[PDB]
Amino acid sequence: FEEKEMEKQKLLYQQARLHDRGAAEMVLQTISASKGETGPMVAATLKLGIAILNGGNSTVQQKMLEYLKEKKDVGFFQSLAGLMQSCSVLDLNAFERQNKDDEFTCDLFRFLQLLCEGHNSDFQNYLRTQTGNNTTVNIIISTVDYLLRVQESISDFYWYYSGKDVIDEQGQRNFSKAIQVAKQVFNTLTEYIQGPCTGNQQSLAHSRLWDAVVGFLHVFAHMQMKLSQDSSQIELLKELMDLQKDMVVMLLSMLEGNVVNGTIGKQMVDMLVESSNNVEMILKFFDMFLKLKDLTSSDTFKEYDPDGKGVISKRDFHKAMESHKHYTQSETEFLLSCAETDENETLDYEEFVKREPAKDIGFNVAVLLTNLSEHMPNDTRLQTFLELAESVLNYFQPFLGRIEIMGSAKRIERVYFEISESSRTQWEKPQVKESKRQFIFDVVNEGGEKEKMELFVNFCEDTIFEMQLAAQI
Amino acid sequence: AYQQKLLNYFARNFYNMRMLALFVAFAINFILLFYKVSVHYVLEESSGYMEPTLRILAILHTVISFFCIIGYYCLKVPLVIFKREKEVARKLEFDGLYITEQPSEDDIKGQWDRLVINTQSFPNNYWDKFVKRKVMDKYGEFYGRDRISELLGSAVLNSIDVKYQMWKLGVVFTDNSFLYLAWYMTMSVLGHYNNFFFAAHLLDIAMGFKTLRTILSSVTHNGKQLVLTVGLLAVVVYLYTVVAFNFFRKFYNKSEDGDTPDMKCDDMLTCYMFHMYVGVRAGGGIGDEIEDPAGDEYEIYRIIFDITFFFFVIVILLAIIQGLIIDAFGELRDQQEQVKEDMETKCFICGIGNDYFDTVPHGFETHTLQEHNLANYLFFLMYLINKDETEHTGQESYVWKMYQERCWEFFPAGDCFRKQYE
Amino acid sequence: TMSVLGHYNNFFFAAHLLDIAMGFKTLRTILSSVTHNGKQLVLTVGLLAVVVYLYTVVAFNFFRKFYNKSEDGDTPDMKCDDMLTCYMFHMYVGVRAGGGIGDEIEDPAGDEYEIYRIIFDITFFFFVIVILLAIIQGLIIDAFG
Amino acid sequence: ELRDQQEQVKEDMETKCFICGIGNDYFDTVPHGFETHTLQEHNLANYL
Ligand SMILES: [Zn+2]
Ligand SMILES: [Zn+2]
Repeated sequence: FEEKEMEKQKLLYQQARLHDRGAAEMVLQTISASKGETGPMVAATLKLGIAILNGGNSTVQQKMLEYLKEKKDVGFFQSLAGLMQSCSVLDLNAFERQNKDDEFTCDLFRFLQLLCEGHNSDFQNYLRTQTGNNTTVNIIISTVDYLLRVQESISDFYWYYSGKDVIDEQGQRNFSKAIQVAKQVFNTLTEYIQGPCTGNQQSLAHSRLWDAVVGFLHVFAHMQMKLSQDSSQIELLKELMDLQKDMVVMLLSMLEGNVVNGTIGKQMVDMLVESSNNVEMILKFFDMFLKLKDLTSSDTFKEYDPDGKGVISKRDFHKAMESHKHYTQSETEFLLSCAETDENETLDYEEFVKREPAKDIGFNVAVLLTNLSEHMPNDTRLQTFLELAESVLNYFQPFLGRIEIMGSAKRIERVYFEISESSRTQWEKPQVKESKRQFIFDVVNEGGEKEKMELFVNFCEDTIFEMQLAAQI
Repeated sequence: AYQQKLLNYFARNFYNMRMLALFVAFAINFILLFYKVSVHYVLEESSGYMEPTLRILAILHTVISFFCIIGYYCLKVPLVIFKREKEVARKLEFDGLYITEQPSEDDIKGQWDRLVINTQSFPNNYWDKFVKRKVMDKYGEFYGRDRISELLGSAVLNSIDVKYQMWKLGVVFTDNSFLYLAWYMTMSVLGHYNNFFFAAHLLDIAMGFKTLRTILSSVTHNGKQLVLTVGLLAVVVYLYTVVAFNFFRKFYNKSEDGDTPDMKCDDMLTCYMFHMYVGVRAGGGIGDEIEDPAGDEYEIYRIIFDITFFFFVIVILLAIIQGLIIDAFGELRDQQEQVKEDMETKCFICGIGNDYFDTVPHGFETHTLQEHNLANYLFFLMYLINKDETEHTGQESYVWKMYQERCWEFFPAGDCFRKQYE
Repeated sequence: TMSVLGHYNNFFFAAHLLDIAMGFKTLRTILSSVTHNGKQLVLTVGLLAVVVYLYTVVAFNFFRKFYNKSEDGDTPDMKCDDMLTCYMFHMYVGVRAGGGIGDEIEDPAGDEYEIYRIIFDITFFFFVIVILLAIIQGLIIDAFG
Repeated sequence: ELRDQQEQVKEDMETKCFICGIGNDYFDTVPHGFETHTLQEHNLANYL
């Protein structure tokens, strides 16, 4: 921790070396002059502009906006628009030909991310409308249109491998390269909206994005079903899972500025019926993998293996797992087609549970679905769709935080977060329970109302430090 | 490496180690019950090996009490430090007490901290070593830059910060919880020396159980009132004893008939310490333990001396003093009682109450296990610290900005989610 | 079973009169008042056990001579120094005196331990008789109330 | 009784405002607010 902020200040010091000397503007000017250009010129600018920011340096984020408003340069945004019209798709046509370009584009939007991360709600609104200038250029609309043509291509790459299903290295290296396209650009569309300026939320609500996000689900379903099939396809799967993570990060962030039966919540329920089909996979696909960790180490696989090391045969798996009466036989085949079928028929519990990675994603999905319910209930469109995902939320109700805060909209909203297994477990037992009972009495006995919520964290910071102790013990 | 890792065993096992100390000493009660005289002596009926088990247990129990405190020294002690280094450092920022405010001669707990700030290590266990820099960058433009930087700043024998460690153990000593166990160790030490004082350990039954710490707390609850009250009884009794001295000295005869070397109570020290032994504690007063008045001019005057001593002293002043403990006990349990009510009546955070959430069946339990459920606000606040500020959500980053500011309006006042809506 | 033994021995036969307790509604309550707060009580009485044991040790070590049940010492002078007997002295005598130990013992009359006996005594009287009895007394009454 | 009459007074200064009588609760809506209503708004010495 303490090593990092001093390093963060080293970061910020090397950034300070620059932008105090007007380096901030040189980025902002060069791009503005390079109107439609995606020359190497522009590629060098952005990797500088990223390096100026890198971490949400607000001074720059201030100074970047200063040059835009003072010298009202409508050309800048006009230039950025033309970028995104160009940047890249993946491709499919030349991929046929390469059987016998993104680095600019990734870092384009990482630049744009860092323009906003730190939640500059002034700047995030500035990218909407560009108030002082003459012609408005909505970046946020256009980055959706970039993500839209991202989507269709990501879609198009699946269908080429919808049949072969042992995806080439040229397929992997081309597509994992495309994974980092979208993963980054979703993160913009977080950090455009993540600062909950609802102007930016409504602007994007009526935009096409939903049709992308629908279609990514069509990707993410049908990929994962066949990315599972190999022990070589996992590396791209780890990326595609990780994109699926950051994709749902996005519309969680879209849902945070929500009244209970709010329209932005309506849209999110609207898509889940239009794309009900494919989610049926990924909900089961998690139940394929969440029930898995809860059985293969439960009671009669750690006692049923004669080894103790973690080695069990295929037939030993299929006769025991199917007898547990959790899921059906077509998925036992699916998992055994997924597993390894290793050395003859055997399989390790390690690597087979390593494809545990899905619990990160499906948390957020379960968060999503819970937040849709707890914001927008009493819609059987959702209820039926939710009750299928029951098995998922059953895994995460231990692990999902749920609080209330009054998060600046003067209504109290509800916030979800990740409860760790280590921190949950440490909380209950040792002395912390003896420390809380000690706390709860001290509050009600002598607490003023200002002092009560102030004494709260005064416990909690200790109680952070409790588990920092009691777990290292 | 064997020292640290074994020390990790003690902190895990402290509460069983401390409960076992009560289990052991309870047998030391059972065995000290078997003494007699001859010079001191131990009779062992029904067994011959039980006195060497006292030789076992005395060594056993003491060094257990040594292994508990050295397990306690890393169990809660650093948290105590954590609390104390927290207390200072927020007040260095927000108050600037050693910059500006200079705390009073009372609360040496404040003034104990003057030493530690010059040390290099100062916020060891606070996870925030940047505080010492941040105070320089807040106040050093105003008052002194390198004046405040002057204020702030084999291999084992020269590695440690001495000025820190002197401060630290000072704060360790001022802990009630440590110093109890410290005082518990010293009673164990003297048991290895003399086995008599060894069973005074049984007052772990007081601070052990929660209902018996309260009763001795009930003694010092209202203690500020008590001592002034007992002082009253001191005085009142001294007033009677002077009247007795001047008017009624003859009535005091401890002896038989006067034909014996007639012991009488007229010296003022002895006469005053008569009534605190006799007159306070008689329960019937002086007029139980004295010559009944039988035919004097001062016969009547003795009675009027007496009943007055009995209504004022025995009936009023004892029983008040008696009461003022009981009343404190009655208060104190009632303060315990209300807390248990308060957790069930109102929500701890949003404060609303039981009634609003009984509209939904089984609803107040949901408001206590889903909506607010205290540990989550703990865990959320971990979650803020566990992630980076880049990755924070707009809700989170708000809160984090609330938090670093310490402005606290993020909690639900009363307008929790159910109340906010329909 | 109490009725059975009355056909055997007519003495235990009238222990049936504790039907007056559970019979009437206001007298079941009073014995309920005993065990209402019983979980608290036993821990409290245990306190009094301990405190009294603390005084009895001090008495054992510092003040053994003061105990003489007998007449003058010329009789076969019965004294209380054995620890079993000395501890069961104060629960019989020191708890139940209502005036404390210092009612039923040699009044201190000229020792080095004269003063020290008194300070032993009043402390025994505020802590034990005044506080710890009456609390225990109270804790039933409070339960009854 | 008498201590309870002493007790209630100490409560009454902290519960309600001495002059305007309203109470603690209305001024806890603003943080640190009852102390402001006792040190700025009414603050007995001023009416003196
Ligand atoms: Zn609440
Ligand atoms: Zn007023």
